[PDB]
Amino acid sequence: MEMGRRIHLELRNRTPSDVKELVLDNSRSNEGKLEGLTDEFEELEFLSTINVGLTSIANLPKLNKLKKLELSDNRVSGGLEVLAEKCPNLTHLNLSGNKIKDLSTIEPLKKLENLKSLDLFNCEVTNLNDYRENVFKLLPQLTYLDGYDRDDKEA
Amino acid sequence: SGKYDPDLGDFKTIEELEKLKPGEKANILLYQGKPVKVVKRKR
Amino acid sequence: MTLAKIELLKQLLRDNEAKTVLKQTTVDQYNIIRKFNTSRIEKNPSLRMKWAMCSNFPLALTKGDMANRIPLEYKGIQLKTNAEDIGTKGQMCSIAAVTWWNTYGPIGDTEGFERVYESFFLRKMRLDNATWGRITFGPVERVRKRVLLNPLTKEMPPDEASNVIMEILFPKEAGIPRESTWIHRELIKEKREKLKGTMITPIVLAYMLERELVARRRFLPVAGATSAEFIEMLHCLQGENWRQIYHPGSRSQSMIVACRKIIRRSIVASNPLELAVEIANKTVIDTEPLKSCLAAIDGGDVACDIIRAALGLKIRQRQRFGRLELKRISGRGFKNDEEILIGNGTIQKIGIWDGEEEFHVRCGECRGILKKSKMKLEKLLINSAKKEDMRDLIILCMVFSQDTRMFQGVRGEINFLNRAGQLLSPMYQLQRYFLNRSNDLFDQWGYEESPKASELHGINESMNASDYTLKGVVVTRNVIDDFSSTETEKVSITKNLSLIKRTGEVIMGANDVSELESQAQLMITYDTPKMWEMGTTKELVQNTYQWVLKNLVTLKAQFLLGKEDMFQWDAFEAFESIIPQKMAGQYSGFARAVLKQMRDQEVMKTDQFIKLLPFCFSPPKLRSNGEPYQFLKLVLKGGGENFIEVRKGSPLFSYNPQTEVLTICGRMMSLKGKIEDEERNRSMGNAVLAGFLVSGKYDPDLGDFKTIEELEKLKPGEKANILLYQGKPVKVVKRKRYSALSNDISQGIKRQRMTVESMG
Amino acid sequence: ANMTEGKSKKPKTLAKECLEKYSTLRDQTDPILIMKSEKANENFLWKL
Repeated sequence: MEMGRRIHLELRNRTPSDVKELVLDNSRSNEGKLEGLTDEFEELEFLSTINVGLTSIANLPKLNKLKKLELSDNRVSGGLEVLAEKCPNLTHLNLSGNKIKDLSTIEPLKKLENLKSLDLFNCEVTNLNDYRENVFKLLPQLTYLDGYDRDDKEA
Repeated sequence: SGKYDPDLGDFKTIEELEKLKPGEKANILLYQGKPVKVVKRKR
Repeated sequence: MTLAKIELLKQLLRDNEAKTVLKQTTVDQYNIIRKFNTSRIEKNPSLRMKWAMCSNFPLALTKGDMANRIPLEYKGIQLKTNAEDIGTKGQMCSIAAVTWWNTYGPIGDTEGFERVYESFFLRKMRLDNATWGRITFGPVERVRKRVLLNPLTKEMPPDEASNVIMEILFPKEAGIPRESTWIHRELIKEKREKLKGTMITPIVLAYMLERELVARRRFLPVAGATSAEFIEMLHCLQGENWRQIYHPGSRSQSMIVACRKIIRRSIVASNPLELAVEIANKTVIDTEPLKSCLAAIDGGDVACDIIRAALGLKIRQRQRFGRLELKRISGRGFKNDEEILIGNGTIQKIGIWDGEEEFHVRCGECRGILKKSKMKLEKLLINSAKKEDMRDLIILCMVFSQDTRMFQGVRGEINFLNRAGQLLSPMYQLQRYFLNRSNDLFDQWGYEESPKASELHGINESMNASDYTLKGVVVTRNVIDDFSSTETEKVSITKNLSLIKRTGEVIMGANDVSELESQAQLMITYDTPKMWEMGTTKELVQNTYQWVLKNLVTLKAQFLLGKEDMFQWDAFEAFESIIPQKMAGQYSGFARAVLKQMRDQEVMKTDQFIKLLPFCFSPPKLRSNGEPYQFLKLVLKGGGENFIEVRKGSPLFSYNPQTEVLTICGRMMSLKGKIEDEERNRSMGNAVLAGFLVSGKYDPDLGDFKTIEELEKLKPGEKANILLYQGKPVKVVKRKRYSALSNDISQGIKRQRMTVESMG
Repeated sequence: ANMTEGKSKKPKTLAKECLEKYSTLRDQTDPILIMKSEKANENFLWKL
């Protein structure tokens, strides 16, 4: 199975601007990328990339309608500033299970202002003193986190 | 709004009360043996 | 070879004797024909083998092309000869060629041994990883017991074992699969897949499977554990004057609980037998009906024995009274009604046994011999096994003996019932009274001097090995071995579940079962609404989801039609009991709207369909305007963890599509995927020639016969010409459904009794 | 967690109530082994 097969199954061989969500899960990728998603995409709301072996974020269509994106179980470790230049309209961010070394990796999210929830589970950065407080004062725009900002609501 | 109804479930902690939504009914406990049933209000 | 087969057949028929015998003896009679061998068995195998090993070519090689791999003489050593043979019609050879083959020659495949000889390698694994301990040189007390020599993958009776073996490794000759392949479908498919890819002779595999399935049991002297794993090593573990510590490298409790629940459910109603058997054969334990572990173990709890009697199975004919297992030794007791005053002052009319009798008595780990006369216990010999078991044995034998002292020792009252609320006979009422208050007849029974002797030593009322024992009771420091001649004699079953001998005598009563509740260590999934309206909400949800899952094909087919008849199913009525009354209607309306949307504007999604279907049993209550209410969290009775998540999953229900698995009430089940493709993968076991019924005779209109692979090509409802068993041409029709004879019989009985009651 | 008024109760009753609240974990009978010690036996520990 490949990203192309998932794209064909979800789109069912139709125009790219017909679905506002994608499910790219359990898909092998060339050197850890997210190919199979052409830049021609114009409308997209939800994303899902799990067990894709994504190692970096360097290929992504420019978008202005996406609000949620899901990355998990990946060895990606690099600056995410490119998201601002690609789609500065993210509201739900999920990095659960990813591999991030230190706090500097999550710095480039400051320039994004629409993010309200960020998820980081069993991450090497999560095991630090005052990581919760340090992240909060580092990303003032954030309104939610792993789930315990002040209360518990569901996405 | 009512009285103890085991069917609705056990007593709800403040954590669930704070995250509740209007128009939903819950159960609380004043002290041992005097439970009560309450409902959230917009006002 | 088939041409060689036909040529050999023609040559054999050329003689008139072959023609007359072949055309005379039917296929069934073939067995007799085979047994007419010379039987000139060697008188002394040792001498024969010794002589043969010194002969030039004792080995009898089968004619073939293998010999060309090896010369008739290698390195100046004679190996094989080209002289003809009369005994086997092959060639002759010597162990020299065998050793050379072990040295050089063709190299075979090593895969087959990984799985084919699974039992042997499992034995080796259990030996290697075992942990040894100290050795206790002191004397060891051993009891003779009927033990299973070797562990079994799935114990089954010999006939079922043979049928399963044939269904596994003999795809042909599989006419009309019985009511045994569906029970063992998982074993069938597992062994079929494992043994595929081999080239060993089929008879070897058949014998190995027989060893792996058919049970082997024997009388052995054992002390301590008794599972087959320990019996394998009994030769090293045990010892007359030495013992070793050994730890080799469940369903029972669940079946006990299920049988007890079935007994309690059926007793309260009239005609308990039919209802009990319906529930028993409609029950399942995680992969199989209850006739997969009941038929495995020998005997068991009284409830299991009664259920087996209700079903078709063999039960040990020991007399169960409360917990006592009694085996008569001699004497005949005349059961005559008599009026006896009880110690409480009341007078009861009950049956008493005139005449002397003796019984081997067992209870848990306690064994003994009891000798009783009418209205009196005479003698009791026991071994020290356990305080609880010894007390139970003493009290139960006391009550059974109907000793006048036991009656005069009553002090309270006898008006008890069972969990079903029924008044029992005075004997069982007294049993319960004395067991509840053990220190009632013990105090006033009277004491007897200690058994002054080399080994015979007494026991006091407190069960401690203390002298000044009870009148009659004696504890011998020896081993009492009892319960011989387990004939499994013919036993009848009355409607009220109480068994009786070939004569009118009663062996097991409906009330022998003890009213003790436990927790099923496994998913006890039934198939009848009547049963599961007892337990907790979680059990109800699990059973409803299992009912939905089992008959997924029918529900999925009815979904396409789009009619409300699909939703008005009795299976969900019990579910209605665990949904809040004030809000169930809104759930039903919301789920109905969601499922209508699913049918209209999207495609199949099994997980959400299963999740949302059951809540629609109750009538809907739409919004004032008319639109359905919307929810995302269905609350259930008990609150807290008893709640369903509409979106992805919850504690009671969570389906993961990455691996396509289903977790219900903390139990993982494999939904390979969706689609009739996954339906057929579920049907990947079953049995060869299971989708075809028999109808008509040869009917040569179809010409020659067709294989199973070509049989599948025919569309449902066609007619095909096939061979059944060893020949027997017949005409078959491909089935359009899956059948269950037990369900049909149960429904017929239900209709019959409904008619009887309505006329009455 | 199991919210309580504040009364003192025997540890056995507290454990029983806590397992009742999380009934799913209590009724787990099929263990999905994830890691094993060099010498310890998983079956014995699970049965215990």
